[PDB]
Amino acid sequence: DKICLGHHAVANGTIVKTLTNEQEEVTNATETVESTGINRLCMKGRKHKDLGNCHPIGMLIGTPACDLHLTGMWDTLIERENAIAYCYPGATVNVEALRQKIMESGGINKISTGFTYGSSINSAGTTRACMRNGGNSFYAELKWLVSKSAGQNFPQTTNTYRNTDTAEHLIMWGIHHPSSTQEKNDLYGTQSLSISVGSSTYRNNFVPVVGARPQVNGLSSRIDFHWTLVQPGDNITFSHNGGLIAPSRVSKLIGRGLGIQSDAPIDNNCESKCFWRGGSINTRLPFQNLSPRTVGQCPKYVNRRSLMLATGMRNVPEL
Amino acid sequence: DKICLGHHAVANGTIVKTLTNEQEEVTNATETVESTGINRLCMKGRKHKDLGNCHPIGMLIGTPACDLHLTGMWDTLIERENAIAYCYPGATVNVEALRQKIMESGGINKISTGFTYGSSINSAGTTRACMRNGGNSFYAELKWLVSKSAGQNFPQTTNTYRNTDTAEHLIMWGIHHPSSTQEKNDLYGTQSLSISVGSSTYRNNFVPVVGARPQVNGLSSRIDFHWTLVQPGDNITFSHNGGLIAPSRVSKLIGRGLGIQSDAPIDNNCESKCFWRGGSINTRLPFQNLSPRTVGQCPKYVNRRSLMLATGMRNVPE
Amino acid sequence: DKICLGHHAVANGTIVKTLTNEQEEVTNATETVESTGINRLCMKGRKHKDLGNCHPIGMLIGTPACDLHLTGMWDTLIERENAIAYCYPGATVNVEALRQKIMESGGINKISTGFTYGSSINSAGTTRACMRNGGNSFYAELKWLVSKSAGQNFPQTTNTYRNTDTAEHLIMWGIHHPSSTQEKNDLYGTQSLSISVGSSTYRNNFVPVVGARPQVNGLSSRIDFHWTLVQPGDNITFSHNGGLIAPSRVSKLIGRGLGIQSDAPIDNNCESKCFWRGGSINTRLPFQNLSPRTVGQCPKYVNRRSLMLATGMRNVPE
Amino acid sequence: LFGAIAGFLENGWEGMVDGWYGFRHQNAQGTGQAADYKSTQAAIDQITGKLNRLVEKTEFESIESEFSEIEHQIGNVINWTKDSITDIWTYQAELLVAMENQHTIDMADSEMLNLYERVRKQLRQNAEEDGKGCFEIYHACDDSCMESIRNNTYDHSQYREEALLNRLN
Amino acid sequence: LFGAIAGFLENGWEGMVDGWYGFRHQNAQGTGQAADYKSTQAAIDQITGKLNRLVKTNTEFESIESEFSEIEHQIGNVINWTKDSITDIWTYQAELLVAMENQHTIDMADSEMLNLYERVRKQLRQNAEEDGKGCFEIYHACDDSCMESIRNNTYDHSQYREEALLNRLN
Amino acid sequence: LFGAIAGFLENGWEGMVDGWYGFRHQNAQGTGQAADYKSTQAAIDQITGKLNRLVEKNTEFESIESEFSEIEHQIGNVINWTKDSITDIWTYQAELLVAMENQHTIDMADSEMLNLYERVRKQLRQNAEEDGKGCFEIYHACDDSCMESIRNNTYDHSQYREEALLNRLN
Ligand SMILES: *[C@@H]1O[C@H](CO)[C@@H](O[C@@H]2O[C@H](CO)[C@@H](O[C@@H]3O[C@H](CO[C@H]4O[C@H](CO)[C@@H](O)[C@H](O)[C@@H]4O)[C@@H](O)[C@H](O)[C@@H]3O)[C@H](O)[C@H]2NC(C)=O)[C@H](O)[C@H]1NC(C)=O
Ligand SMILES: CC(=O)N[C@@H]1[C@@H](O)[C@H](O[C@@H]2O[C@H](CO[C@]3(C(=O)O)C[C@H](O)[C@@H](NC(C)=O)[C@H]([C@H](O)[C@H](O)CO)O3)[C@H](O)[C@H](O)[C@H]2O)[C@@H](CO)O[C@H]1O
Ligand SMILES: CC(=O)N[C@@H]1[C@@H](O)[C@H](O[C@@H]2O[C@H](CO[C@]3(C(=O)O)C[C@H](O)[C@@H](NC(C)=O)[C@H]([C@H](O)[C@H](O)CO)O3)[C@H](O)[C@H](O)[C@H]2O)[C@@H](CO)O[C@H]1O
Ligand SMILES: CC(=O)N[C@H]1[C@H]([C@H](O)[C@H](O)CO)O[C@@](OC[C@H]2O[C@@H](O)[C@H](O)[C@@H](O)[C@H]2O)(C(=O)O)C[C@@H]1O
Ligand SMILES: *[C@@H]1O[C@H](CO)[C@@H](O[C@@H]2O[C@H](CO)[C@@H](O)[C@H](O)[C@H]2NC(C)=O)[C@H](O)[C@H]1NC(C)=O
Ligand SMILES: *[C@@H]1O[C@H](CO)[C@@H](O)[C@H](O)[C@H]1NC(C)=O
Ligand SMILES: *[C@@H]1O[C@H](CO)[C@@H](O)[C@H](O)[C@H]1NC(C)=O
Ligand SMILES: *[C@@H]1O[C@H](CO)[C@@H](O)[C@H](O)[C@H]1NC(C)=O
Repeated sequence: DKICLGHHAVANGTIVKTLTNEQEEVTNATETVESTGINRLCMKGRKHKDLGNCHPIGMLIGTPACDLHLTGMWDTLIERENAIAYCYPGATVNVEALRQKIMESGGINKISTGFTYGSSINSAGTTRACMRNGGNSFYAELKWLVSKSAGQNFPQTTNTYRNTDTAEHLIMWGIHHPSSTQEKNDLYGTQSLSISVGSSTYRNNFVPVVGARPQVNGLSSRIDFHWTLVQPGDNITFSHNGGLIAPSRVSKLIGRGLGIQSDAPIDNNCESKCFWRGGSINTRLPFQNLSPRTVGQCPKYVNRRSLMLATGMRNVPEL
Repeated sequence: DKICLGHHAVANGTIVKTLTNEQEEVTNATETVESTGINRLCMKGRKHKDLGNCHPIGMLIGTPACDLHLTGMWDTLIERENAIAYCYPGATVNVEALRQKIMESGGINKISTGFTYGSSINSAGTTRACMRNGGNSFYAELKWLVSKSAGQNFPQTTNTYRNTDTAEHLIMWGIHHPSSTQEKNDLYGTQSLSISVGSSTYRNNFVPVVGARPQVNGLSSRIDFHWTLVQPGDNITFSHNGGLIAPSRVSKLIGRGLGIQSDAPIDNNCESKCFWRGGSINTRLPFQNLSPRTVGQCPKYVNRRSLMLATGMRNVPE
Repeated sequence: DKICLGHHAVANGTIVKTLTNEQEEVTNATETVESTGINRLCMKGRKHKDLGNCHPIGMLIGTPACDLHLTGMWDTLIERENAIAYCYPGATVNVEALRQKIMESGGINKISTGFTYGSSINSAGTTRACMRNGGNSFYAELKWLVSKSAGQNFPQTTNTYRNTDTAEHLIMWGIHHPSSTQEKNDLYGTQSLSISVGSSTYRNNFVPVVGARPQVNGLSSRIDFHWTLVQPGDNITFSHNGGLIAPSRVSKLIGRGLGIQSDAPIDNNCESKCFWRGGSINTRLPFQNLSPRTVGQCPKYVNRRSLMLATGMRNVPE
Repeated sequence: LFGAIAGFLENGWEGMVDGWYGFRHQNAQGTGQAADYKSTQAAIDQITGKLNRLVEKTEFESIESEFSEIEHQIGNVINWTKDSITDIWTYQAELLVAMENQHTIDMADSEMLNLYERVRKQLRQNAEEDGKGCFEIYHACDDSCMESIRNNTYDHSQYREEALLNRLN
Repeated sequence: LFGAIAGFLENGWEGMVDGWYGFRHQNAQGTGQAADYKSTQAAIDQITGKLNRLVKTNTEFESIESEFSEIEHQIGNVINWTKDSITDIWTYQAELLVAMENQHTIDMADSEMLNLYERVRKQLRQNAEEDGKGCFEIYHACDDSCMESIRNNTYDHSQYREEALLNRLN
Repeated sequence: LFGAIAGFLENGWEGMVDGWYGFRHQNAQGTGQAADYKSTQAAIDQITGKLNRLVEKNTEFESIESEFSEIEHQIGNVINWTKDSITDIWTYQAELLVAMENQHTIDMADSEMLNLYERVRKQLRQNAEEDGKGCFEIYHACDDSCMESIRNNTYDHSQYREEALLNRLN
């Protein structure tokens, strides 16, 4: 006459590691490291903007590729590989700081500078490198100022933008670096070129540099871009006599949003809070091994394929 | 006959978390996250310097607000909100690197450059924007050089400072950028202006630029500041034609000290090792949720209001 | 008539720490914190290059000290204290990025730029500050261009390097900042000097800064270096008027290597994966207190002399 | 470790499926198997408590551009920092799971022992342990008496005088 | 878990302000209650130990974030990401420290209860039997002085064994 | 925690050098000592398990501060803050690791002692009684071969039960 105590066991158990044993067999275990993820951008519940082949910088200066993205509001901004910033060859000083500001914003408004130019200035310069409707054009938010009468000295000019708003504005301008002395003389004259820019909080001077260089989009000239923030109630004055690519609108970055750099296609039917280059990560698990580079609210990246957490007792099957 | 074993309990238990249970009731517990700070900079036992409305940069160039702080010694340097660096409008290249150097220092000494200028130069330029003793003045460690005869070309001039010390000296200078041609001509003459600065470890050229721009403290012109380190034995030379704002003293940062940016008044009767914008943190707890921005020897910041550590058994009421 | 159970103990136990007790005496313990390193660079199994007194920057421009290190392949590169980068006064703009690029590489190749110069140019400028085999010489990978006919204007000149390879090339050039207007006129003529450099991805202009007065003041002759990367298929063009120190070769950084800074002797018998200023660390232990600055696959630095791990039960002597 | 599971209990029962812990018995009427609910739930509840801590869950933005070059020196600082953070989380993840698994196995062992000890004090002087987890009962115990042992309703004093006679003879 | 404190012992005694663990007895003379100093001090000393290891020698940190002036945007973003990553690590470590420490403290206190129980059980030897609820039914007349000798750890079982065994079998 | 080592066992045996746990006995022929192989191995296997986890390595790191040249002040300060934060984290983790590990190692060894004790106690069944200090008083002559049978886990209690029970009762 007897009664016995016992625990269960299972035919096929699973291995986990403990403090004393890397090969401990247990009745059940569950994953703690997410390994799968979704190869799409889960955008459900987000007011997103897919920039397509438009680069964030292009939004501020008005590259043709960004014509549908000159203003808007969003909580999520999506940047794609090989997006276009510059139709005319050139580069932006302090570019990664500017791209990160845009990629943090929740929108852009544009505000006219109201700049006007005297009769001896042709303000409608265009180029075959920036095309609209298959014809020569220019950056939408900027104006290529040249001497109306070719070869003549570009007049000494002043233009002031006034920020009457209650938030900071972002103003961008370019400097033209011609390909040859002859080109320089024809566009702006034989005088020495000097562009100075000043606000209450910013001061800088630029000199167009004539230089041989290789052709990009068929052109050896360059337009380099510069930018600064203009505080509420402050003014910024451009003093220039040739070589300024002048702003016709300034931008205002509005609120906050999440910036994502990914080539994954967008999925409007699933939602997510964590993104990487290859898509989204949707998991309750505290760790993931998908990528070290993520944005949003993410599981912590770990250097392991698998970490099993025991969810049962030691497995002791019958001999 | 019978003998019984048991443990104590209390009526009012305290909840703690465990590995297996969010809501576990125990007999006693204490906080591990500090939530309360002291609303004072506890400076007892520290040679501290409270800068008041003097900005660290202003100590090197001698802005009127920094007249009490041109030289000194300290192991703790306190910067206040809206400290003043510049009386004449302008800006400094690499200013946060420079501010951080000053704020880790343990003091400053000043050394004369010994610069002298001939009779064609007026080195006593002053301005309404820098008032000192009811009079128009200028940065105390700098000199505004202009032509002694107005409208005449400022002469080609060469000035050399030699560091004959055994430690590096920090030297600052300014470049004047006038607000009109008339102003530039009156001060420096009609010639092309050029300022070159060179040492064993630095070479640069500056050109004053005339440009319209808004008024700041009533003034549209600017002075931009530059600085470099002059190593022991080395020399730094200025060649200039007009537009240089020349050093009359150079600085030497001495030793090391802890830099604090804070709003809180000083309490020289209280001791502390940990500071933040609000004041000091004095605790034996390893964590705090006062502020993620602290300096000194501090408990670590954590994103939690409370973390209770059990100091008693499970509470099991009758 | 009795049977007793018991456990061993030892004469001399070891003290370890637990969650509830510092000074817990235990029968045995081992160290988890490595406190002793090897004062040598263990290079067994590593294709390495010890640069000796050649600085990594010197490899690219060809300072005499670096003549045996102009090309090579390695998986480990070892830099020493006080190594020589320059033979003439001057410095490299953006130098620490460039040094890290070199110290991350697995080797260097050199490719001729093919530059040639008209009859008006003497491209064989040399200097007694860069001696080689007892004669006046110059950076091996650069050419000092001056006017063939002293005092006459250096001709307007264009030179284009074309990268026709499938990998980025690193091109370095120098700018000569003369010691005086008199020296500047003799080398390059009375004209205004301007050096423009442009590729598809890079453009920049340089203007020599002419020094003054005695050679012993801060503003004397120097040659400063600049660099950029030239992508596959891209061309980079120099337009210059006098003052360019032109590249006669460009470099190509290849593969990946581990860069070490140390003055510890090399040991080829000895294998390792972790290094610091003082040598190697070879340990199975997961922590070390030798240095907070290590490279390679290393145990984590900790601020502790010793952390003993119990390998035995409580020691309870009679 | 508490000495029961993979200890003095030779092995687990694959045939038990309505609980983690349970009773087997043999008497005149035959043999029977019943799981124990209360010990089985004590174990399972502790496991689900750990699992809850596991899925408890800071917004990060990008600091490393995917599609454009990053300045080399700052790009090296970021790589060093990110790799150092990752070494820390990897270590923490390995430690969590190892320490948690250790505890889970020992807690399960503990609940077995506690059931065994509850029965032992219940049976009092009417039974003796065989050392393999069984209690040899020194009286006749029919199927309702067995259920009396599982529901913690067994009154020892009812069979005591008979049990003691059998233990002593 | 050791089966005593929220286990076979039904509940705690709020009336025992004298210490953490203790005795209640019942004999012909009357009821009474005493706290066991040794077991309570063993538990308290371990608590003290955990609190001493809590209240670390620290590194001196300097400011890398200006409170009163703007920081360049890229470096500020690097600093933000780093500090937030560090804080996530410490938040997690702090939560884990306390969750793990608490589990151990509760189980330690349970263990000290059981060790007292077990020490009294072996001391009583064959003169007593256990009910399920943490009491010992003593099978001889146990004096108030006899009771004190059981708490005092001086009780001599051989002195009462004959009497006790007779009662246990009869 | 398990009440045996530094608990009801008064002290360890320095004389026992062939194992961690063991047996001393007393019969008419004299005294003896033997080590218990299985329980000492159970304990050593768990220790070596932990040592294996300890020495388990790794990520390759490159230099981000120059030993031999200066680096820009602001980034130098960021690197310093970051490296000191990382070190405080590893120092804390290293201290927690061994504190926790040591606690567990000590209690695990206690547990293996207890389980050996419990194994023996169950074997002897009704033929022995506990003295409370780790010994079993056996109520029959137990010669060296019978002692061996207890240590070897082949002692048959029913072979001595009759004799044992009437000696316990008298
Ligand atoms: C930012 O740009 C703003 C636009 O230029 C600057 O505002 C200006 O500063 C000037 C000089 O202080 C002011 O000028 C004077 O105007 C008064 C008459 O003021 C009244 O009438 C005007 C015209 O209808 C009206 O707009 C005003 O609100 C007043 O009711 C004359 O007596 C003076 O001779 C002189 O011409 C401008 O008024 C002023 N604009 C405003 C709206 O304040 C501003 O200074 C720039 N900010 C910085 C930082 O420089
Ligand atoms: C000023 C002019 O017309 N000069 C003639 C050149 O156009 C011509 O060379 C060709 O120039 C082409 C680029 O032409 C544009 C352009 O699309 O980029 C035409 C624009 O109208 C003009 N816009 C402005 C505001 O000037 C623009 C601009 O001047 C330049 O971009 C500055 O570099 O140039 C293209 O590059 C061809 O490859 C090139 O041959 C030359 C030779 O025919 O003669 C000039 O008189
Ligand atoms: C051009 C020339 O020969 N002028 C004579 C000066 O050399 C001389 O001053 C002495 O200059 C010495 C440096 O001379 C070299 C050099 O660095 O070794 C000689 C090289 O041939 C020359 N190479 C080139 C490419 O020009 C070189 C170079 O011009 C300079 O380094 C640029 O500064 O200079 C040395 O510094 C002596 O200390 C110095 O006295 C003066 C006085 O004798 O007369 C000149 O005719
Ligand atoms: C060295 C010198 O020139 N000091 C002058 C000074 C400078 O010339 C000036 O700051 C360069 O801009 O100017 C001072 O006058 C400023 C004064 O000028 C008036 O014309 C104007 O109408 C006023 O609004 C005001 O800006 C000065 O104090 O700055 C005089 C000083 O002696
Ligand atoms: C670099 O320069 C070379 C010539 O200066 C350019 O190459 C020529 O390219 C055209 C069209 O691609 C070919 O028809 C020629 O045969 C090429 N020349 C030779 C001899 O190969 C090249 O395009 C330039 N690179 C850039 C980026 O501008
Ligand atoms: C609660 O714990 C704290 C610190 O452990 C101690 O000061 C206090 O006395 C405890 N309170 C009680 C109820 O014992
Ligand atoms: C600095 O100038 C002094 C005086 O002319 C001179 O002795 C010294 O050599 C110069 N320093 C350097 C490094 O040229
Ligand atoms: C970094 O985050 C803090 C917290 O909101 C914020 O004050 C600051 O502006 C952010 N800085 C940057 C780099 O934009």
